[PDB]
Amino acid sequence: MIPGEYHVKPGQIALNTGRATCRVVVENHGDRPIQVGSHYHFAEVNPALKFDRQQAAGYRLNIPAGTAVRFEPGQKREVELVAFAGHRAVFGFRGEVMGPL
Amino acid sequence: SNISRQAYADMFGPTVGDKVRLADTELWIEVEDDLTTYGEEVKFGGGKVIRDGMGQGQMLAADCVDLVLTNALIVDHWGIVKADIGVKDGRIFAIGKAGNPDIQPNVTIPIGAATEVIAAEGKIVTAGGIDTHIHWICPQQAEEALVSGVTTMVGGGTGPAAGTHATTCTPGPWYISRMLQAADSLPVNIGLLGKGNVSQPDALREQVAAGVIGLKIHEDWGATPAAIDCALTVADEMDIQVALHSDTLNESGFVEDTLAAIGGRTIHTFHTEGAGGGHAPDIITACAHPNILPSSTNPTLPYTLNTIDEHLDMLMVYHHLDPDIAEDVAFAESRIRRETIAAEDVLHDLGAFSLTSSDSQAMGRVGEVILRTWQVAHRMKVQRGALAEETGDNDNFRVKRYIAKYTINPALTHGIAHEVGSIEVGKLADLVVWSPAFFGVKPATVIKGGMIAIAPMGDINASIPTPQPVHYRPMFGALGSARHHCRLTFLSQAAAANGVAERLNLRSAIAVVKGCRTVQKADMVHNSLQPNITVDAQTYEVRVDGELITSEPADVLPMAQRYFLF
Amino acid sequence: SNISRQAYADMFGPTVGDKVRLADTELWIEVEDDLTTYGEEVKFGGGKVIRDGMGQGQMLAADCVDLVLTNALIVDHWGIVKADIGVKDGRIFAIGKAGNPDIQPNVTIPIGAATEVIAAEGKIVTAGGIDTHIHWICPQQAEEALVSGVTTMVGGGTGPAAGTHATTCTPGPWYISRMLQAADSLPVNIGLLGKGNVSQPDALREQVAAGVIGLKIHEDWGATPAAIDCALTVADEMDIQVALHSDTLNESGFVEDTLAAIGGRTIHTFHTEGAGGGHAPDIITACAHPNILPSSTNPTLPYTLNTIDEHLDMLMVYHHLDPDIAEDVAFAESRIRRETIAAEDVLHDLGAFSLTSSDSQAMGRVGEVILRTWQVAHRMKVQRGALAEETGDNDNFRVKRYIAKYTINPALTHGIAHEVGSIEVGKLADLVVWSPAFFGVKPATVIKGGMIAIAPMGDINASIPTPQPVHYRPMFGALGSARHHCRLTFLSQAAAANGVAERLNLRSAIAVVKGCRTVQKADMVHNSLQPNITVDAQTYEVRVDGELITSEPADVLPMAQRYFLF
Amino acid sequence: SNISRQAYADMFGPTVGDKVRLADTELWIEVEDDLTTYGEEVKFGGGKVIRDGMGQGQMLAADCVDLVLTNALIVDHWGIVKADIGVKDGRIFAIGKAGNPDIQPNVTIPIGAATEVIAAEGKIVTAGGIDTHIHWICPQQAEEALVSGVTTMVGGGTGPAAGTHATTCTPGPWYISRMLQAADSLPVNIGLLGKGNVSQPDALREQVAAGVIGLKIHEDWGATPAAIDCALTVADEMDIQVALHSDTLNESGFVEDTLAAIGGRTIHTFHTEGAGGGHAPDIITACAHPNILPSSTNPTLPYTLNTIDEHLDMLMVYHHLDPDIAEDVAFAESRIRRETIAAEDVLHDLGAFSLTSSDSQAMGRVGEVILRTWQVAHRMKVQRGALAEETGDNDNFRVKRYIAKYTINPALTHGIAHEVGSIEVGKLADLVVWSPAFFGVKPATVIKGGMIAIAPMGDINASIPTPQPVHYRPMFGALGSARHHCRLTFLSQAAAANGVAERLNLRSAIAVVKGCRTVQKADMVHNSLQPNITVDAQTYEVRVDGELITSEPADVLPMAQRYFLF
Amino acid sequence: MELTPREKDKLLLFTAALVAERRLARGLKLNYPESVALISAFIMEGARDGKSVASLMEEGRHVLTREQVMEGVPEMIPDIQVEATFPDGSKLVTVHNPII
Amino acid sequence: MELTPREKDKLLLFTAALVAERRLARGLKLNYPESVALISAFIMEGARDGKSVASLMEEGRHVLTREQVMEGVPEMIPDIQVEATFPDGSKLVTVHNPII
Ligand code: NI
Ligand code: NI
Ligand code: NI
Ligand code: NI
Ligand code: NI
Ligand code: NI
Repeated sequence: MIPGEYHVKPGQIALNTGRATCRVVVENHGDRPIQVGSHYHFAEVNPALKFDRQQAAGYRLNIPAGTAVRFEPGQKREVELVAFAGHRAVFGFRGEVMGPL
Repeated sequence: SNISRQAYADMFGPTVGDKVRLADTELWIEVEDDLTTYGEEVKFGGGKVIRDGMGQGQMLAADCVDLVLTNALIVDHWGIVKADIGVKDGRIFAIGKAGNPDIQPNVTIPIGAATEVIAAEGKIVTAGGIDTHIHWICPQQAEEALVSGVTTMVGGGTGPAAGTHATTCTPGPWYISRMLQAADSLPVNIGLLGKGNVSQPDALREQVAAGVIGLKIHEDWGATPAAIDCALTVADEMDIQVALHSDTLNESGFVEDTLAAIGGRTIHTFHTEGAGGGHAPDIITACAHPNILPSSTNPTLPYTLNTIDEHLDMLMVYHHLDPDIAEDVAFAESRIRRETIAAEDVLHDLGAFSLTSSDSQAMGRVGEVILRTWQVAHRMKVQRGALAEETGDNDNFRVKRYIAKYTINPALTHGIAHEVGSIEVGKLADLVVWSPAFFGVKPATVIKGGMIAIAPMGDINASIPTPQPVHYRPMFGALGSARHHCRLTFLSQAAAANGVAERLNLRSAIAVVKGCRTVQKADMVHNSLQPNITVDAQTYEVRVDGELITSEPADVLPMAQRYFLF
Repeated sequence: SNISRQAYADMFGPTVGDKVRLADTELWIEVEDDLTTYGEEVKFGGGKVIRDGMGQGQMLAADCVDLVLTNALIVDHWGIVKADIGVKDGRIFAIGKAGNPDIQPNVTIPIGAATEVIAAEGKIVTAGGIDTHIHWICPQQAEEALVSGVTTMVGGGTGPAAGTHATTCTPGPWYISRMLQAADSLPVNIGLLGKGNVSQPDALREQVAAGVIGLKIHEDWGATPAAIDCALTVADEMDIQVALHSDTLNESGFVEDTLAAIGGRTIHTFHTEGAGGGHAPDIITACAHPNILPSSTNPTLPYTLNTIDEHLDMLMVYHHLDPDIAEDVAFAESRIRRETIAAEDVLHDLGAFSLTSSDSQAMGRVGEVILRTWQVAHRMKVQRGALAEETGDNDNFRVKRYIAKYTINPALTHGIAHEVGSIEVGKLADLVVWSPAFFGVKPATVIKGGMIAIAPMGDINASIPTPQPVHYRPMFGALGSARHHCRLTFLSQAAAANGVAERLNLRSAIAVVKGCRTVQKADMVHNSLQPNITVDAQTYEVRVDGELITSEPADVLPMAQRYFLF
Repeated sequence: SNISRQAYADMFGPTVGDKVRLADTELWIEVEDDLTTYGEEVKFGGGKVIRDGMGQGQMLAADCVDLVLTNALIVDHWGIVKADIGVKDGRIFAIGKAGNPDIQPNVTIPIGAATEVIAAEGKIVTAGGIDTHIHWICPQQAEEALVSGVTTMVGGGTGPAAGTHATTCTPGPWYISRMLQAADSLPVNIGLLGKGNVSQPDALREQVAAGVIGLKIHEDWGATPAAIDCALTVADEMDIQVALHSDTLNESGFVEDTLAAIGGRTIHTFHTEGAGGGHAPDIITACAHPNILPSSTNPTLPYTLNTIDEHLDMLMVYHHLDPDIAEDVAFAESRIRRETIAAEDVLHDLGAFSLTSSDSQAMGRVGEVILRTWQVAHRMKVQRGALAEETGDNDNFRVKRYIAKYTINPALTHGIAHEVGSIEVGKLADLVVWSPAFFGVKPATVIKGGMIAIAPMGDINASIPTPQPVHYRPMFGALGSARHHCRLTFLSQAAAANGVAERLNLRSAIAVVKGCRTVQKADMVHNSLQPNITVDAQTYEVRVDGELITSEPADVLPMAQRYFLF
Repeated sequence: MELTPREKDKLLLFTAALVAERRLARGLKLNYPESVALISAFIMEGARDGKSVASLMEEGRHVLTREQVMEGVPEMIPDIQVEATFPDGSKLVTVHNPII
Repeated sequence: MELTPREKDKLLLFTAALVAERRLARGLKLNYPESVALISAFIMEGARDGKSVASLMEEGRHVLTREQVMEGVPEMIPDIQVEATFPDGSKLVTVHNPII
């Protein structure tokens, strides 16, 4: 007996199903670590991360909500992106879009 | 991508199909539904989802909620579901999926710059409890009740005076006015009951016009057929509720005479089992009638090994009875009956009794209404197994039946269900957040009208709010003017119209009671059973359709020694 | 039928001829009269008398009292009688026989649906005490005093500031206005004293117009003949009282010069014995004059074995005196005199001293005004026997003489006897209920303006209000708006007319002082003696008509170690 | 006549040339000037100077002060001088020589009948502290801060909610209005910060129009360039201050990108060293810019032997980091750096960092802002010796530089220096009286708006206010209406104009912020250094002009175990 | 700990009983408050142990005797009541005429 | 003494720990609040002694074992935190999984 214990049924949960995705190789060219969150507009991340910004347009990381991916200086890795939904209107970040798309 | 169910539960709380144990009881709940879109859950924090342009949108204050409770596991009479809860203008705005429509799908609860966040993942959220049997013996009772998870208190009294020690009555205009003024200082919604024992209607109307939302008929002031009929007549014309504590002495007649006097009119019978007062020894048979809304007081819930011993002496001290004089202890024996005390637990499990209340400091524990209600459910599961209404391998239905006893049903009984009583849109945001290991025992956060009013708080000077000692302390929702804005003082329709609030210069929000005459046993959520119940005059045995109703006393209970320092 | 006297006393409290011991002292009171009709006493409870159609009538709220204290044994300056006490609109309605005129005889206090009940059988009821020597050093003093049984506090101060640590003065309009506003938060009636030490009349008038009900002349601000005359002139024209703490140093003259400056005008001399301040060593001779209303502060009451030792050092610490420098300890010796300290007790017993007060936190104990007054009466009975005025084998007269010292006399002295000070019809219902075993030590209930404001309260979560721990806790009468309605802020007639209450937006009820100039020693109830008293300049011996006045120090006192935890 | 210097110091406090040790530190202050006339000092008491016709004059209330602090040793950014302090209408009237012009010379602060006295001889008086980094997690923080000597609190929050646990933001109109109402109940001046993280200007303007005096940009809500620019644009047009907690993750860019977004506009950077949040690992380089007003939070002040150990785990618990997962502890290592933590102490000593604050219950101790500021000064004197600006054999300049960090500088940074922040004429009388042995640790008296609000108080029932137990208790200045009159609620100019105070029915005095956009590093009193500072990306070493900046960790500190019970 | 108001209130009773306990140990005759606190704390510990209400109502009458308290004290205490968390929840223990 | 609010608050923790201490001595298995109070008070005394934060984070994990507390208690306490005045000022001690 453990007070308030969970009895989670075994298995897995499929995230962001039915949405467009794409893979991109990213390389940190800066001298300081960069960490990106699950819902940040990938195309507007720290300028030191070198990748095809055009392909990342309207995309975010395809990782569980609330988590992040870290890039130490010089680190190169391939990430999977999932397309934004809703109205697909981007406001904020580095101020590159500020509107639909 | 993909995530395992265990890792998912640790991050966002449980989802459909997962089960959670309620504190240290044998009660398990199973998530029936989850209103989220997997991968789009909102989470607050460094690098998380609720950030500008991401989970937080660009809308103005009017187009977004003031507060959002994220990933909450709701336990209410209507369901046990996982969802986000939006609060706006101090009321429940929506139960759904929170976020920013600009980049997220299925958003029904918009989060903007004006939105505060309460992280409820891994927590259970419930409506605030409603205790309708309060003796206003001291103001300290409000904090004790609030800490336990009770946000509305209905009762009567004027302080530690003899009349109040014995009855829930605030006698006359002067004291009623005085108590309505004092209520502004307390962090809970309040409604007062006046003295209903009089055979002159105008003396009752005055009290109602002064502000009471109900009338208490108590045997100490004379629970005679004349008085009862008088109170019910006025109640019928002023749309207020009557609470009854019948003639235990059988002085004016037996239970059947009292029922005859009531004449099919709506009435809330207090402590229907009898130990707390009422026709000896069959007041319990009242739960069979359609116009009777029956409740229990808590010292008898549930039946345990020490119950009779403590009660026999409690009654003796409370009524100033002389233990050595045979004539007094006979009346003691007539009131405290093992037979009716054991049956009461079962009647709650069957839904024949529809409410639980305290009877604060007059044979009842103000901070134990919720706690004891769950102890009964635990004891009944252990002894009787699954209810006939259960579906699936969980105790979901039993949980819905019991939570209704201290939330929606008391609200319906007293005509305030339009404001409070459950987690439904439009209702006052009186919410209680619980950690599963402490469910029903010690709350994590108690919200009143959209503001946190009390919560556990650690060292004030610490670097974080968690270091010891951690104990309950009043928050901003309990302070001066913020308090007034987040609480309600209930008035009768007559008082509201007479401008009582303006005359007394009441500072809190005002709510009017309505629909007290039209409620019947059939309206009590999950507790509408009208059993063919009988009580043997000699043996005191309780039978329903001839079958004996009884239970065994507990030697140990959950939600007890594992949680309290004393 | 018939009932024995012992069984009667156990059921309804004592009656005519029965005696009751006051706490653990040697003082015994005898019931002088009983206003009941044997067999028609009202008692509340299950199956008792106060029930519909029985002891409770059918009258509307306007024709019945709001509260009734049943079977109370009243102890006041006018008598020691058994009766029911009716309270209506926060004031004393009647002292007589309560009940329902429909079926009972001699009913003078009608009980109806709007009536709350306080069972006082077996209890002693007294007016609330009045302390007129308060130093507003901290707000916590009000709760301490209230708990002891003191319901009105008159004094001056602005908090823990040097001026206030030493004198009872609230200096000027700004601080006076600030303190009047703060008073709304305290559960006792309050009146403020301004700084009377100035030789320019307009500076005093300003303070009076701002709201003070009196002026304190203190030697620390300069108790010179010029200042004294100035204060008295303004007092004479604005109908306010002057409290005096004379020139201990004899710097401007001796006691005779001060008396000459007063010029037969009315004045309240503080701590007339001298230890607390005043012309060394004969300020005590002031009690011989008709225009002097003399009071004592409490640390010297009564003379005990440790008095001199504690006082010598108390004075040293309080005045920042250097103990090793002969020049300072000489002044110490001049102020603390065994001779005058012992005589003071006797002078109280003879009625030469008319009031007792504390001198809160400035050589006085705020919660010990009542307690010490009774200890003196006990010590005087033990040493001097019965007073010449006693009749019968009881201490009734001594009890009436002493209770007047902290109730009616201070009220008369400060011009507030029209509102408070005693249990008489029309006066504010400030009442204190005592159990005989705890009389003068720990109250059972303290009522302010018709509402219980503080009382002993047990475990808040208990089934009844009696389980431990039982300690004093604020009740509804001490909460927000209910408090404002049940307390009074006294103002000078000038302030009332200037609209000070409206300007400062004072929330409590307002009362105006009057008749401060016309009171004289002859008006002090049971304490009007003007003895031909002399003090030997060298030996400090006090003599009245040549006979030496003295007493012996107590080694043990009642109302002490048997009641307190520390 | 003549008196020796030692006897003089014992009677009137120290004078020119005397030195006083600050508590148990190695810091010594020397009196720079004395505004008295030897022989004419005012002293209150029996037979002393402040008496009618003597040190007290005959003027009316309008021509004399309400309160006088006699013989005070002032320690403020402008000087360390001995003088009398006059307070009138709740504000600082004059700093000079008090008394009666009728018989005394050089009187600039007239004492009359309407004057209260606080004896400050032997005490140090300072302005009330100003904490601009408050997380309104619980109302209890206000009393804790007040007791420590902090009289103004600026921050944001709604109670123990996730958003507030992490950020100093009061989100939107509803919560802002609710918190402004709750502020009337707290005994400190208050100003609120709203959530500045949005890329839509109108959502910020709404919050400002509702009442916030500033906007907090926090990384948890998204500290992106778009959000930052938006907040600064609105700040520029509404004259409010912006507080920044930058992007620690370097997600949107590095420190240089953030600085670029700020674009030379005025901004207050919170915890500029980085441990409390901000670009890893070089947010500290911000103190080099003219438009940045840099402050530290207190857990890192000063660098001690246990700092790193407690911080590494504090950050872990606060951010819910998993210690065994290498990926999380890497971010932990990036935030907590021994290199920047040691340098921060030195940067404070040089004046590169201009403010100290708490960061209450979110990696900061609310009652330790003042205490820690002095511990740093002590540690820096011990390690670095005298500052280049020192003159004479004392630490006067270092003392002036450090006291400015929690008084005048935060006031200037947030646009409230016209009301509070220092002891200058016309400013609100928020003063703190200290005994030298307890300076910076435990105050003797805390005055708010001219009234004592909290102070150490002994046994309430004692003969004097000094007997044990002595602990801090609220005084009259903290009670109801007196409190409202002695405290300020700061509003933005827009809110003041919109009539927010009237709409919410705010009871306290209102003050408007102004001059938040025009302050720059050069305006920070004694702390205007803009060093050419660099941080090595790999080693985290901090260098100024190429020289390594560092310090050694303390094993024992003053103002610690000698004063506290726990 | 998440101490509720009632748990904190009981800490007051426990501490009052510590004062009484030490004084009794010194050989002093207890006064009124000391006696009530000592007997009350005894009962609360009995409940923590798991003793029944019936057992405690009896045992409580043997904590102090008339010879261990001041004159008049036994008569000032017609009974003592206290509640505590028993294994089966909160129960009220009433000890009639505890001192004899 | 001039006790501040935080010093007085800690007096509450100390007293709660006295209750736990006596019960453990009787041989009882401690419950949730008793366990948190006992371990917390241990740490505060360690700081008064002058022990380092690092030492206490470890020592705190050996005050109580799983066999000295009720079932479920170790799982109800994932960690214990408390602050006290060390020789070098106030510091926070976090003891992870104190009971095993
Ligand atoms: Ni009842
Ligand atoms: Ni009841
Ligand atoms: Ni005096
Ligand atoms: Ni005095
Ligand atoms: Ni921060
Ligand atoms: Ni912060």
